Amino acid sequence: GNIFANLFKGLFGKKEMRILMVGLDAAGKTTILYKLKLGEIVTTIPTIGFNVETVEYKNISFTVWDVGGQDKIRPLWRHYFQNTQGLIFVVDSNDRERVNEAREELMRMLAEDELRDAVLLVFANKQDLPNAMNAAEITDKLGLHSLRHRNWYIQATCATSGDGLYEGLDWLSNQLRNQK
Amino acid sequence: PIRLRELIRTIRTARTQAEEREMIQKECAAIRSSFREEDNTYRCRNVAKLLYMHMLGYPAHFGQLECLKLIASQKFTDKRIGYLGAMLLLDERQDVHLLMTNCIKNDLNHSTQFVQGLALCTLGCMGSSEMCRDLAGEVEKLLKTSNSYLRKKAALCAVHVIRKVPELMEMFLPATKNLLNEKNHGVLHTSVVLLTEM
Amino acid sequence: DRKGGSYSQAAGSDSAQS
Amino acid sequence: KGENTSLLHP
Amino acid sequence: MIHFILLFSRQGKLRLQKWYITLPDKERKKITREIVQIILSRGHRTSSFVDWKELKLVYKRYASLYFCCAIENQDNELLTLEIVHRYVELLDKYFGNVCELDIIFNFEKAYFILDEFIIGGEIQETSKKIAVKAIEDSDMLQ
Amino acid sequence: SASAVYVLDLKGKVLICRNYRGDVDMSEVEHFMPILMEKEEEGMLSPILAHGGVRFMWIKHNNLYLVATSKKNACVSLVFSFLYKVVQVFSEYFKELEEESIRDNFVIIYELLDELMDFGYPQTTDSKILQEYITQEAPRPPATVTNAVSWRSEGIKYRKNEVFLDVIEAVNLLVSANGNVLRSEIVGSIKMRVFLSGMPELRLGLNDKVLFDNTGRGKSKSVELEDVKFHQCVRLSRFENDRTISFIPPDGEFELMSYRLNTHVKPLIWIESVIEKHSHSRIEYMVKAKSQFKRRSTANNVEIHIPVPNDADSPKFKTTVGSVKWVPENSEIVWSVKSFPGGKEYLMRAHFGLPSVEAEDKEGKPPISVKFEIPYFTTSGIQVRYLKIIEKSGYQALPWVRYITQNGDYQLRTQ
Amino acid sequence: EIFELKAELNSDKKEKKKEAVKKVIASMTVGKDVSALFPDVVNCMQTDNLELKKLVYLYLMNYAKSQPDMAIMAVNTFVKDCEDPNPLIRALAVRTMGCIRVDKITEYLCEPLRKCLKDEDPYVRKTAAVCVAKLHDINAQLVEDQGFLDTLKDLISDSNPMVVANAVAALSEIAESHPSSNLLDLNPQSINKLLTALNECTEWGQIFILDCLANYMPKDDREAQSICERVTPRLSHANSAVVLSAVKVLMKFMEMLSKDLDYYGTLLKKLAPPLVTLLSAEPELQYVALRNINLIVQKRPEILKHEMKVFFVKYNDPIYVKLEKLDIMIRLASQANIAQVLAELREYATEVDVDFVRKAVRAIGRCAIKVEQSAERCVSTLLDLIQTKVNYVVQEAIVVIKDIFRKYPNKYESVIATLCENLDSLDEPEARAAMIWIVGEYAERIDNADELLESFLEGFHDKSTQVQLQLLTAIVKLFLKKPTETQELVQQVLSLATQDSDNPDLRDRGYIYWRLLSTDPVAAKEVVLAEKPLISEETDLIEPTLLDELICYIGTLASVYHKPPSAFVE
Ligand SMILES: Nc1nc2c(ncn2[C@@H]2O[C@H](COP(=O)(O)OP(=O)(O)OP(=O)(O)O)[C@@H](O)[C@H]2O)c(=O)[nH]1
Ligand SMILES: [Mg+2]
Repeated sequence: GNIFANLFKGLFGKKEMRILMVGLDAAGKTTILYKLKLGEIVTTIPTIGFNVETVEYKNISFTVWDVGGQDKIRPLWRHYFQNTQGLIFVVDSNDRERVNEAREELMRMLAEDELRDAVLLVFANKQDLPNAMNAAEITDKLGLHSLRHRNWYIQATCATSGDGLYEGLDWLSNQLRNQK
Repeated sequence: PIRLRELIRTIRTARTQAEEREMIQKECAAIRSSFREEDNTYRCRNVAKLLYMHMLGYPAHFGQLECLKLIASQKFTDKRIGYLGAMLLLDERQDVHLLMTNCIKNDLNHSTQFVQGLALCTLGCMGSSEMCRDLAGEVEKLLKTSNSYLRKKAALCAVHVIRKVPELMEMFLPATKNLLNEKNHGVLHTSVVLLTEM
Repeated sequence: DRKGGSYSQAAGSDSAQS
Repeated sequence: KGENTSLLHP
Repeated sequence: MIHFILLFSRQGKLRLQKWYITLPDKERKKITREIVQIILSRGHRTSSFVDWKELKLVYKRYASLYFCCAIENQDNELLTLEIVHRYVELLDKYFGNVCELDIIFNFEKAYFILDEFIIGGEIQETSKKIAVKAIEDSDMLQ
Repeated sequence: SASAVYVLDLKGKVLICRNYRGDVDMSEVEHFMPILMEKEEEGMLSPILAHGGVRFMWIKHNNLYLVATSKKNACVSLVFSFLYKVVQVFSEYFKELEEESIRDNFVIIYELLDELMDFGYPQTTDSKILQEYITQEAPRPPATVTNAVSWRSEGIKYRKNEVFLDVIEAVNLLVSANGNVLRSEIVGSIKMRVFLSGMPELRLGLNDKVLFDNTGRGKSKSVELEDVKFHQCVRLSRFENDRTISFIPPDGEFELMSYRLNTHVKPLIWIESVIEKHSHSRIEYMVKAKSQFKRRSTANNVEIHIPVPNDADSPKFKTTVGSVKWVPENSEIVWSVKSFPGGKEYLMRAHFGLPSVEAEDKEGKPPISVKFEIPYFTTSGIQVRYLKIIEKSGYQALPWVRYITQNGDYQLRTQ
Repeated sequence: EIFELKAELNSDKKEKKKEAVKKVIASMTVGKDVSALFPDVVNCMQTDNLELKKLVYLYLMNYAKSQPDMAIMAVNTFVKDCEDPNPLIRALAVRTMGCIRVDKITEYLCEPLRKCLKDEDPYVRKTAAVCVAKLHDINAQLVEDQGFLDTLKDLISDSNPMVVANAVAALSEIAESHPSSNLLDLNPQSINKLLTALNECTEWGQIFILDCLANYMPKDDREAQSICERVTPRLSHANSAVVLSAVKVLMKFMEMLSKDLDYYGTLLKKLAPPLVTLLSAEPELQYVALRNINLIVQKRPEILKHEMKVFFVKYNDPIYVKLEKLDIMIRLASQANIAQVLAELREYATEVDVDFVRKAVRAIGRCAIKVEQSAERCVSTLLDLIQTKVNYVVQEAIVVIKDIFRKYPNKYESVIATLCENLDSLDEPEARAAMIWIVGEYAERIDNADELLESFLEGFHDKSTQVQLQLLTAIVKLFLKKPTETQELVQQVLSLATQDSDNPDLRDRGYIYWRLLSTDPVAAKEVVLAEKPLISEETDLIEPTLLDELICYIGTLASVYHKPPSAFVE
């Protein structure tokens, strides 16, 4: 066999990568996905089902599958976990009551044998008000440091401002892609 | 990418029931293997083969996520295949149409008439108690449109919602007011059917 | 040769039984 | 055969 | 409205199936088998009308493949036959010399035509040319 | 006492029918198909049908149902034996058992059916005798049927007198899911293809336990078959008197004796299956095969069939010895090995995904069966002593025999 | 087509006549009414070719009943062919003469039948015997007038052992339809002669030879011992029918055999290997073998005492074969193989066949009821089946528990708590009624019996007649035992079943219960909640008179159906 075509394709960029869009409802997951794909904060209707979109950055097409945080859509995240390589969790630092629910949902998602090769992607959503926690308080509350055998990274991103999305994308690419 | 015509010819070529069952199982295994890789180029052929197998009397439980994924796609053929799969293998008791509500809402405002009409037809054929609750507002919005080709679809969707949800007929009282002067036969028939149902 | 065991010659009777 | 025949014969 | 419309061949093979009532897969298969047996076990002088399960089981096949309809007892019986004839004429016009072989190969096209013609068991396109034009425009989209 | 035996088709069409008594109308065959369809749909289908006061016994053939309608309380066993004899005669005359040969040899088929039985009582059942009087490409009936020796045609002349025997051994093991073997029976098969000149009277002699005990030599390894059935040419009187297996060998391949006794030894192949099936996530196939047979014997064409999930897809095989192929039609993975030497240890690690949507109904747990076949192995230890070939003219015969060991009902219950 | 075929058949060309005959045969086999061309083929009947003669004879036989008038032009041809030098031609003519269902045709064939009765050829003799038997079946009076009974009887003591077997079968068939007057029974010399020719008979002749011995009744131990010794070699025959006939003959002879003598023990010992060999026969004969074993099981159950491993149902066994194996295991169940039976039932309970699962559950329940040593094992198996989360399995377990409580409820109080909360939402009448009866009779180990019965009282007036009666009985029993917590429940049940219950039997039962409650509540405990006697389970064994009759009828259609021979024929 010959891999000349594969080498030629990889010389100019062949890797694409994957990503997931999960989190509690009203946690900026849809806004984060829109900012990653388009770059603007557009108001959208509640995600009754799911949102499918692709984002190309650094020569890698990291497709993001938006998943709602509704009760009827929370158990449907397992359907989108199949044929998925990445997962991004959007935390609601401004929702103290919903913080526990988001942490429980993240623990349930990470406590599945099928979702084991996907590194943790915790995004501190709603990072625009004083009530939002920092990149360490949210992780400590969610117990991201205790996720053994999982590469979890806590990043603070504001949907209105869009800051930190580039850093999170770069961290995800570094975790997934291990090439020069 | 096995074509639907090729699958039909292969099915017709089988005489014994066991041979036909084995061929159907092999085709379903090939379709499942293709779907497991997230194939999107020959998705229409796989969807057609799965629909043909289901119509022949073969299981299609594994071919549920593929239809949902193709529903939220952008290709017209893929969208039609997803709509057909939702109409045929998707039902209220299936429980896989809950994730289809977001796709229907996204396609309810689609500019293309075929996509919007196909989505309305699928919603009417597979009307659910919860889907109509989150889609009642969208149906009423299209009931006041002046599109003759879409007026009949809106009337059918409203009738289906009323039949599934009798308590939602209160929101269709002013939508059908002053609609007895439609020149199109289809629009007038839809209005008459909606009035009779109410 | 042949699969399933090569053919072997058979006697006529038990010579030790008289 | 009987399948190639038209349904309505028109 | 039409609860379910299925096209079944004389030998019992089903060339089309469209049910407007959500039923279990096993229950739907049993109902289809019972309908096929009733149609296959009925003569040509039975009036093409059967009152099975309190449903106007109207069987009227113009060729080897037959067609069956299931509507509630709230409308005239001739209306179902007229609708079936109109749908058959529309399908023949859309395809051209429609046969049993063409129906199997054009199952997706037949399903699309049925969806664009009748939705939810009720008549959606009273005219025969408007529906054909809409189907042609949808097909030409790609 | 079937009224008329007829051959049906897969679509219910009778390929050929021949009434023998005339007490049953030929129109009852049409109602047989609806009765069979109703029985199949309700689980009450049986080979012996019943249409009112007339019973239509049918046998599932290769392509058609051999329906033998009967009216009175005829011998069901006799009817089954007649149907089996007719099927064997058709297989001998026609190499294919389907509609292609049913409508291709009707001229000879009708004559064979008429000559086979009359008035519901079979008369001719020998394939060679039937072919010697009825052919598809007529003289008087042969004297062999009228004579006492109906299994050895006289006057046969051959250049050389060579007989090829076959010591066929079937190793059947019924291992439950708990790991214990429930049904472990080995059925012997002494089939010899005698091709010589004349009608020699074979004198079968082996290391039988009963014979060794009677002769006083019950100290060596002797095969003690629980059930021993002699061939048609084998004289039962000699066997009952002093276990003397004396009979005229047939012209061609025939089954002289077939031993059948339970087996109390360890299985030839020890197969242990591990099912690391996740909850709609993945599946694990920890299949380990241990060769319990002697190292000097190799199991040629060993195929250990491990049933995989019905909806499983994208499977990965991680084995050591033997190719693993997943057949979607069979819905299982067979650990096929070309050569399996005794004492070999083959370990496999299957890994495949599962669909997200759960199955609507259960599919069951079919037992795991292996297709090991190690020739030149005598697990029972029975050795043939001698073959008394005696001819009136007098000739030196060179009989041959080969011992073949294979796997029969060697099914292991799934976990 | 038809005209062309007629023209070809009315020609002098042999090739054209053969082609026309082949076309007519193909049309007849394909489903074409070729009876209209029978008169045309009558002229083209006397042909030198044997292939054309066979086709003409077959057409005449198949077109004889359709056109009896046109069959009168073949008597001369049949008479001419009956003297053909070729034995095959004579045999074919004899078969065609007896195969023609013509009232006036057999009358003129009596002379050919008499001429062929003394045929020297064994095939000719067999054909003549078959023709005589066919004539007797069609016309018994004609056969009696022709005097073929004497010829048939003398054929048994002649050469041509296959011809002798054919004649014996024909004589038995004639006597089978006869009213038993002037039977063809033979003395012991005849039996000895048949046994001597039994070893020289073919596979088909062996069955005929053994059928004659089935009607003969031995009268001496020496004669019975000799018959058993002669039939012993028949057990080593590859023919399944021959083996079955030999087994039936041995069973019939064992009726007059003496248990003190060692012949019965030897026959029983040699019968087990035969049963084991028959159990591994083909699926078509597997059902027959199972039926024969079941019929002989009630006669000599000790013959197959150790035959239990082979009774297990194989994975590839058919539904009928699995059912027969389960029935054999249930009939052959014993405390020695109780663990094996339980393991097979547990393994058989994991199958995907609902009918198979129900049969396995019924067999397990029957084994638990019959053998009290496995009552704990049966209860554990039922509990495991209930916990398996199967609707059919749960219903079967509930039914088994209810049956065991009525049969062995002394130590059944340890399952009331487990069965109290056992997915009681099932609406199956068999399981619901069993649970209600268990709660009513065992309303002592459950502290929420009234609460459990409260849910079942919502639709008591419209649940079912048997279900309503069971619920009323349970309520009455609870009130008699614990009326403090069921005083209002009993009144509500009486009101529902007395005023809102329109069932005649249910209304009468409710009125009787209300009268008993209002007359003497103390006496209701001794009247309603009385200690019932031991429940007499229905015995599955057949009657001794039927068993003896079924022993003689071995291998017939009646044995498979388990019905008397006169109760199944039309
Ligand atoms: N205005 C504003 N909204 C924010 C900000 N950060 C997070 N959000 C949340 O982002 C949400 C945007 O809604 P969506 O587009 O539907 O995305 P989502 O948060 O995943 O909501 P669902 O799709 O229904 O699950 C808003 O409802 C806000 O609650 C922010 O900085 N400004
Ligand atoms: Mg969103």
